[PDB]
Amino acid sequence: MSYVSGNTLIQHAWQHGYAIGAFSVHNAETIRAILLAAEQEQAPVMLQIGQKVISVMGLKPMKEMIDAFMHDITVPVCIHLDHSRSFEQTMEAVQAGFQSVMFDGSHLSFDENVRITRAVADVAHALNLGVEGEIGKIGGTEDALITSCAEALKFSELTTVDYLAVSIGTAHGMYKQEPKLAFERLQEMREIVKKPIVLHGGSGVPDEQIRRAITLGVAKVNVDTELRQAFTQGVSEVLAASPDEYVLAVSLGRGRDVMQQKVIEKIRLFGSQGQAAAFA
Amino acid sequence: MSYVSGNTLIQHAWQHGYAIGAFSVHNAETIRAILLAAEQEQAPVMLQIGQKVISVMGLKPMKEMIDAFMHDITVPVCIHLDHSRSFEQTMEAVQAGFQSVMFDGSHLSFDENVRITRAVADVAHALNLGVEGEIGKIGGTEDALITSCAEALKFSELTTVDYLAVSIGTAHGMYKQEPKLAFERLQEMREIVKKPIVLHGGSGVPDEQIRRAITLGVAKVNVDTELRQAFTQGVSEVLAASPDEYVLAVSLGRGRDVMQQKVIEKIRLFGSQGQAAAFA
Amino acid sequence: MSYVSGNTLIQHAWQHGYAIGAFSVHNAETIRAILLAAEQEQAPVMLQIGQKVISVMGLKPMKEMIDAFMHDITVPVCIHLDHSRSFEQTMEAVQAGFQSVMFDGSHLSFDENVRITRAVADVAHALNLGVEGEIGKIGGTEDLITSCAEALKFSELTTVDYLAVSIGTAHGMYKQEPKLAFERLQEMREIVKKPIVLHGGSGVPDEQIRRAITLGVAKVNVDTELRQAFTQGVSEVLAASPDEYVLAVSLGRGRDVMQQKVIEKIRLFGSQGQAAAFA
Amino acid sequence: MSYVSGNTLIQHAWQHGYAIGAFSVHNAETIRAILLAAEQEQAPVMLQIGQKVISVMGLKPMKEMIDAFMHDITVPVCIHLDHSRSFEQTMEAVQAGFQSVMFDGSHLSFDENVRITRAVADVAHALNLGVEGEIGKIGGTEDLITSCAEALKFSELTTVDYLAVSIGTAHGMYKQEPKLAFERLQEMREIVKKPIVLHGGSGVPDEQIRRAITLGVAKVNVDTELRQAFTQGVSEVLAASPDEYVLAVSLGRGRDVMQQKVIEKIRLFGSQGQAAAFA
Ligand SMILES: O=C(COP(=O)(O)O)[C@@H](O)[C@H](O)[C@H](O)CS(=O)(=O)O
Ligand SMILES: O=C(COP(=O)(O)O)[C@@H](O)[C@H](O)[C@H](O)CS(=O)(=O)O
Ligand SMILES: O=C(COP(=O)(O)O)[C@@H](O)[C@H](O)[C@H](O)CS(=O)(=O)O
Ligand SMILES: O=C(COP(=O)(O)O)[C@@H](O)[C@H](O)[C@H](O)CS(=O)(=O)O
Ligand code: NA
Ligand code: NA
Ligand code: NA
Ligand code: NA
Ligand SMILES: [Zn+2]
Ligand SMILES: [Zn+2]
Ligand SMILES: [Zn+2]
Ligand SMILES: [Zn+2]
Repeated sequence: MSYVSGNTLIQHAWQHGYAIGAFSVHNAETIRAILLAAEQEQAPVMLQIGQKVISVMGLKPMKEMIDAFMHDITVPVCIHLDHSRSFEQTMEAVQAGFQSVMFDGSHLSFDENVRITRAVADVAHALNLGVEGEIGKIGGTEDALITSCAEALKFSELTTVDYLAVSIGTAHGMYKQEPKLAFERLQEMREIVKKPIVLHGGSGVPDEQIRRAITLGVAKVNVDTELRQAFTQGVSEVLAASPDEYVLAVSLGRGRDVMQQKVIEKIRLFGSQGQAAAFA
Repeated sequence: MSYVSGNTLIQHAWQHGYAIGAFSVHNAETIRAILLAAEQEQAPVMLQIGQKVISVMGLKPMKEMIDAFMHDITVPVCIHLDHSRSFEQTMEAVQAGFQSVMFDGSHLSFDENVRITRAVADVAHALNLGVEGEIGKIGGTEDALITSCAEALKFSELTTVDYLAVSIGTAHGMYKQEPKLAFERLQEMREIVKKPIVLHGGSGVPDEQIRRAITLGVAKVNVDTELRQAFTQGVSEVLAASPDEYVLAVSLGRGRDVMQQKVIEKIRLFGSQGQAAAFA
Repeated sequence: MSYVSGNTLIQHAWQHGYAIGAFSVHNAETIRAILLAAEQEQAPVMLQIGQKVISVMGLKPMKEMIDAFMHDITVPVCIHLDHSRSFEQTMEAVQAGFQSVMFDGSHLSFDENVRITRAVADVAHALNLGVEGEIGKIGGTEDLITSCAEALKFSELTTVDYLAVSIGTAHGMYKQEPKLAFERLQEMREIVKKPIVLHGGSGVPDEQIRRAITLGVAKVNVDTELRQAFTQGVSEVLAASPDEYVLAVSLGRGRDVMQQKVIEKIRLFGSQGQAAAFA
Repeated sequence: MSYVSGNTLIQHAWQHGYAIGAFSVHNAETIRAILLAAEQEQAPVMLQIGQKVISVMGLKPMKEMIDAFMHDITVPVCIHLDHSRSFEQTMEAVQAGFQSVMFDGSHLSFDENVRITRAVADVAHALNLGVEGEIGKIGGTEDLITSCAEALKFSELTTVDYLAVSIGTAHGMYKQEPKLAFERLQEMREIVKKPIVLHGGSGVPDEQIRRAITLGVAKVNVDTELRQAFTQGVSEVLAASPDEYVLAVSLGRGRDVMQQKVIEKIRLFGSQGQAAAFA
């Protein structure tokens, strides 16, 4: 299997001014869409297993499903636990052979966030897998919110996370108003924190703002909603036109194909196309 | 894992006048729908991997996906290769640890069908997995067709198949005209062939004809199209009502739930509910 | 697989006045000897993978070898990492699916021992596997006693599930007969109130083992004496027939004599028949 | 894993005037000896799992043990079932993911041998693994030659990829020096035109091996001589120190001496460096 530490991927992206796309998976077709995109683009990629799919499918089953679809894949892949709020769940992903974990202590006090994140990072460092933490809440779309540079620095130094999620103008879900990222804040963090930044709420952010953020040290861009939209739209083109089309290979296949093209588009936006060669 | 030879399942069904449902799988949600149904019904079940899903997902990946979803399953499960027209493909399923295989030589001459089916059966017998063969073409829905008792007997004795697919009034797909099964022919085969019969084209056959066929020795009923219809209808209830519902857990979840209820209905039709206790 | 948390095994032993034998494995035959013994005795067992076998065979290979021999085994089995002096190595055992780990910080300062042992314990608790730590050096026989207060403090700060302490044993063939610190064990039974692990279990007189178990020893580590038994079995064959090249015969005999030693230890420990308690 | 069809290995050897060594495994140390040898020599190798080790350790466990030791191996490896006299057992090896099988019908009538061997070969061809059959009994040394016409007929009716024939070898330690039937091998090279398997390869003089390989022997089976080497290594340690209980030392030495024997056989066979041809 071509599985690689998320730290190896993110640091290479960070050092060369591109980003790794971190694409949320939900089932078989979504896994295949992402992997086929990465393989086509000769790009390293992260597949994110988050809280919702863990509640529906289970953590270990989703890991095993990825494994089952890796047989023909040659590009660097990293399975990443997204938005974990439990030390136990994060350790379960470690035990199941994930290449990256996010412990999201962002709803905890500063001190508790630090304590658990550091514990998770010490395990990740020991086993050469990536660790992500978050300082500052990032909510849903449905000035004060922005993470300070000093807070990011202190959190970063106390936890030793490999890559850091901060609050910089994004939110999860379909954007009601177009977001405007805190570019000055990203630049400060690049100079002072000096760690790869993770952009949460990557779906629906204008392309130009993504490209700029990446030049300022965003090295991981999380995308979920926009892929689910693409998948759903592909399914709809089929079932709306032919409600009695019962061949799942056709209806879900189209969802898969449309999602694949979205993932290709994101890989290219992020600058990660061709970068598989850097890891061979 | 609670995996059991398809021969053990089918013979028990045959000996006690019920049938094992053989439910075609296509992806993660369809697997889960079938397994959750079987577990709820305390029923033995077959999961069929056929030609279409092998072309989309691959043979080994689908096997591995089933494995990944078996963690919480206690009822007897048998993974079955459906409609294989290649000795190689059938041997690949054997190598991948299937519990049952169908080599479908029905488009070959009688002698070639016999030759390859026998070869497949000798391997199946050696490894204690189920083997299914077919004599007589069963086409699509879109007197002469009916398999003779003598042909079924000769094929059966030359091949040593464990369970036998024959042409008895069904066809694959959505029925244009309601089918009428060849009940007299089934009764002859029960008395003379004396092997469990497999009913292909089980989707959309009237319940009463299914129940009667089972009393005449049909012990495996294959169902695919009707489950795909149920899955598709569940997805449609969601996406038609809310085209912008992008939570796959909701849209595909509903497909999964509606398919699960169809599978429950089929298990009960077939008489296999509660029969897990017979194998504990 | 019939794999069980080391904590489940040890707590049950501790509550019921018996001990789990923790038998060191080295290769295929030694694994099978221990498993065949446990199955015969219907006993829960720990198989210990320690530093020596990790250097020779590798951590993950030895884990996978145990897995390969578990096909016909029904009794509770716990794979346990022995004498780990590295957080990394201990995390590797966790990642490879061990059911128990010992982080042995006994060569570190009290504070460092506590710090790393606690980190290890938090991971073990999260994943429902056993954690063992050690306070007090336990050396070799070729070459003292842990205080009750130190054992208590270490135990409460680390949250280990079972605790190795220095109570008069040593690793290796004993030159002189050991005498266990029974008074100290008894204090610990009342004050520390955790299952105790006895290191250096090889060659300890049976009656001292039985008494130690009543005072709260719930895990007894045995390695040298099994390797002696294995080596003696091989010798009976090769000394008698130097040209006996059938390994099934020479190493088979090592395996059989080792199996009987393991049976003897299981029965000494009181763990025979106890598989029933965990079904 | 660097696992390769036995047919790919043997055909390449046959085409290039060398042979693949087929080394019998018995346990962890013997597996590692063979693999470490192959890796050192950058040689393709077969590891043979035969009847004895199946009775002691089990077919699937030995397969899984090899898997566990392949983590650091880069050279072509083929796991091969040796001396199977059962269609069921041969199918079990196929199901467990072996890269080559021998169905040995040599104690059956010609017709039965053909029937079962052909059935086995059809499965092997379907799954791209090697198939070996045998025509002519090959016995033991403690206790003849296959005709060219019989070898041809058997070969054409079974479609085996490589063929074991009776050409003057026997299993075990040779009492008297063997003399291979070189004239008969040479006939077969021109007429049968299939890679030949040499059973009873232990103790065959080096020069006779080299000549046999030029006449189309492309697989040489070696077991007894490796078990001798392993046993001699163990003896050097236990005879000198009966109380040496460190298995890493006693069995380690067996492993080291066996490794050197395997290196010697690889080089004899001409397979050193040949890993390059398959990358
Ligand atoms: O931060 C993210 C990007 O968000 P958008 O795609 O909406 O822009 C992801 O990492 C999601 O937050 C994730 O879907 C929630 S769960 O853990 O998967 O349940
Ligand atoms: O015989 C069957 C029942 O048919 P219906 O469900 O239409 O009534 C199945 O066994 C199918 O024939 C199968 O879907 C084709 S493939 O091999 O899966 O591609
Ligand atoms: O403590 C033990 C008992 O010692 P005895 O058998 O001599 O009485 C074991 O747990 C050993 O200490 C172990 O062999 C060392 S290593 O880690 O396996 O290298
Ligand atoms: O043919 C062989 C070479 O014999 P020598 O090493 O004595 O020369 C091997 O293939 C053996 O025949 C094998 O040990 C028997 S078993 O099947 O492993 O029990
Ligand atoms: Na968003
Ligand atoms: Na139908
Ligand atoms: Na000792
Ligand atoms: Na010989
Ligand atoms: Zn997020
Ligand atoms: Zn059909
Ligand atoms: Zn010790
Ligand atoms: Zn032989």
